[PDB]
Amino acid sequence: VTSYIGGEGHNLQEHSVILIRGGRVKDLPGVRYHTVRGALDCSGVKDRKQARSKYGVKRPKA
Amino acid sequence: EALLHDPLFRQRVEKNKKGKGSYMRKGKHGNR
Amino acid sequence: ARYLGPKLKLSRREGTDLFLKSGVRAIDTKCKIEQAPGQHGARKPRLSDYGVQLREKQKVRRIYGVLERQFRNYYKEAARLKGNTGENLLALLEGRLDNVVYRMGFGATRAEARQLVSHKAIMVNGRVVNIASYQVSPNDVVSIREKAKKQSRVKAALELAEQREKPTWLEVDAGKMEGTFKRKPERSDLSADINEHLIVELYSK
Amino acid sequence: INPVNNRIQDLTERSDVLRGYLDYDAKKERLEEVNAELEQPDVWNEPERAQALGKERSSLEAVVDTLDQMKQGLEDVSGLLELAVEADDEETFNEAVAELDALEEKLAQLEFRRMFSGEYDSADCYLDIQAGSGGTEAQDWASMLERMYLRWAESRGFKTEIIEESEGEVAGIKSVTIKISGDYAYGWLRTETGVHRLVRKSPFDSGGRRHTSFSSAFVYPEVDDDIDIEINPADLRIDVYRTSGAGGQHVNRTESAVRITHIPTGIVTQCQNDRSQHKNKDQAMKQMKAKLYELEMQKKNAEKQAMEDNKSDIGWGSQIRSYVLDDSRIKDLRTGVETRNTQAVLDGSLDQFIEASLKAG
RNA sequence: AAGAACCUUACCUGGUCUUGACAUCCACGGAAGUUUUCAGAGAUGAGAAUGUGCCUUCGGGAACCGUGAGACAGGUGCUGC
RNA sequence: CCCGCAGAAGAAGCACCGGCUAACUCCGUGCCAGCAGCCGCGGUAAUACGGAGGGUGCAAGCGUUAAUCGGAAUUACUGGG
Ligand SMILES: [Mg+2]
Ligand SMILES: [Mg+2]
Ligand SMILES: [Mg+2]
Ligand SMILES: [Mg+2]
Ligand SMILES: [Mg+2]
Ligand SMILES: [Mg+2]
Ligand SMILES: [Mg+2]
Ligand SMILES: [Mg+2]
Ligand SMILES: [Mg+2]
Ligand SMILES: [Mg+2]
Repeated sequence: VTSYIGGEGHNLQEHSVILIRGGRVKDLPGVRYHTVRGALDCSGVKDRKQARSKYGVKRPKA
Repeated sequence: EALLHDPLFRQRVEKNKKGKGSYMRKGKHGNR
Repeated sequence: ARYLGPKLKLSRREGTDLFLKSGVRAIDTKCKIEQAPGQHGARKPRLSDYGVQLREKQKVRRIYGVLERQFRNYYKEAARLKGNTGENLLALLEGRLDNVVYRMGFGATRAEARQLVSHKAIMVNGRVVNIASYQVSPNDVVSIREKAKKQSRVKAALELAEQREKPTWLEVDAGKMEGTFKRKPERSDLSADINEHLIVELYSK
Repeated sequence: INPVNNRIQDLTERSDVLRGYLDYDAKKERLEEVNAELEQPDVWNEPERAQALGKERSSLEAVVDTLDQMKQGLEDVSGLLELAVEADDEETFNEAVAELDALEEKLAQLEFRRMFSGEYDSADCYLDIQAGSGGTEAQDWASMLERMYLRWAESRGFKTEIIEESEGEVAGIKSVTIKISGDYAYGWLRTETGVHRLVRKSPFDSGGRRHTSFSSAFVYPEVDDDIDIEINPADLRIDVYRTSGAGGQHVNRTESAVRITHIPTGIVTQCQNDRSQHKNKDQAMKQMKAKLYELEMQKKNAEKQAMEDNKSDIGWGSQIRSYVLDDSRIKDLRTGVETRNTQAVLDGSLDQFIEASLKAG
């Protein structure tokens, strides 16, 4: 299947072990799955503060 | 060519706010 | 499992005194209270249909310090019991221990009444009990243990409770530091500012 | 008070930028690494490495020593001017002018080196501009962009020759090709290749309706008549045919196009210079190889030339310009250099974007 | 546009000034104004003759010129969607 | 489970804030990034995007996804045409 990459900017490649989460976008024809940012190999987004549980960013350690 | 016939590079038409094709049911807010 | 924040900001969202900061000074004596509850609070709200029932429910929870997981569990027992489910909820919230201590004047705040209970300083029916959710049985005695005898809060709060209404379903003995829990409290006998019927409709959505 | 010293201040800060370009620290670090590897006893025992180690040496010695020549040179020119003003030696005033200029002439030597002009950047080139989609709105943008480039090179002095021009339907072309004769003509124009966005209220629809048109431009050089690697046979195809109408004073008075294709990888070139069919096919195969030549250089960039495979394909210089007419805001998407003068850059004030493209190109 | 030879003229080329052609506020000194010569396309820049009036806030206000620190001024620059 | 020993000393995060559904206006981006459950938001003046401040809802849990039922009187026997 084809899945959607959430978040702003990704770190994927020709071979990456990602984690597929259900969910339709209803904006791309045929995309009916999302990709969990911050899972197995797909890393979390960069510089994220508001909703970081979504997109797997830990916390500002400052 | 193929780097221009990509489905991105298409003539984009904007919905004008007033005039022909301007009507909105409720708009960006519906505060009542 | 507690609030642990600015006390009277909770009263500002309601617009009335919820008595959870009360000593002597009424309402800050100053700047803003019973008014704008935030930054954009000077702007009046519109109070939608859900929010009227919501702020009614939130007001009652801010009074007794009960969280939503727990308050809903009082609603389960209130609804399954006989009689008026709108009335039984305020009955079970009244029989809650920290309320009973607060109605004695043993503590000057429902938070302070938890401070005395949680730090094992109150013996209900002779037995020391540190559960703030202790539903007090009718025709029972509540008492302060000797380690809290005149320990600078009991004296200060009990003298502060002279401006109260001295609740009719109870018998406090100011000078023996021992209370007495009389009958179940009547619906008409409590605060009566609370529209209890808006609460029951909310959880029955 | 000396405005020459005001240029010495300007050249010195620019020298700090010139040092800021080349990473002057790592220049002196790497140059000593070539030094240590030549001490190795097998320099004569590794002949091919020895010519290469000297090549790595000599290429940096023309730069690092020049960087140090600009260091100790500028400090003396900083001395020779201030000594001249404070002592009033008329010849010292006259000599310091030549002392400042030669450093700029070294900055000019770094200028082509910072431009790192290699293959055919010092040579003439060809243009190739295609119209987008949506009828007349696209071809006007094909026209207005092309005729901006035509008015551009004339101010710079580059000779212009329309190799081929294919008019679309209503005031504009669908494809065009222009030969730009000039010194470093490919060097000033190479980086302009990509898609150019046009945003304007269209004059073609009643009312308004701001329309977004697209058009691309492709700049490929002159390959010195032969690359020295001929990949000619390659399913060759000739299609020479008459063109639109030769109406009155239509282009070149030729109307004799020579459509040539290169089937593998799909390369199409054409020529409309003269009636002599053998002359045009000779000239079209010249640019066919050049268009095939730019394909060979993109493959190097596709692997590890200048892409820096870090996370993914870092590049995609397709949308390199945005021309918003009704907001008078021309933005380059490769540097971020903006300009609030449409008709100036529609006349050819494109030097601000060349230096922007010189940085990343 | 109820009227482009300069002016208008906002555009082009070259020559130039930049808290400025225009306004108020600060400081210092100088009344203003009038005549005339040189370089120069002109703008300006550089000199020389000339006058110092009204009240007494008398150690200046009212006027006017020049040089600076800035606050700003200025825009016929973009958007009539 | 009781008794005794300290300075409140060791113990607060998570989603959301256009409407549905409790809760805002300022910066940065500019149909490009991105949001989404649905209606749809982003075109240089966004309450929907990305930060900040301020709130709301829950709270050692909070959200997301998967799955069943409910709203579905949209399989209606109770209860439709
Ligand atoms: Mg719990
Ligand atoms: Mg000029
Ligand atoms: Mg102004
Ligand atoms: Mg104006
Ligand atoms: Mg609301
Ligand atoms: Mg936001
Ligand atoms: Mg906050
Ligand atoms: Mg369902
Ligand atoms: Mg059913
Ligand atoms: Mg039916």
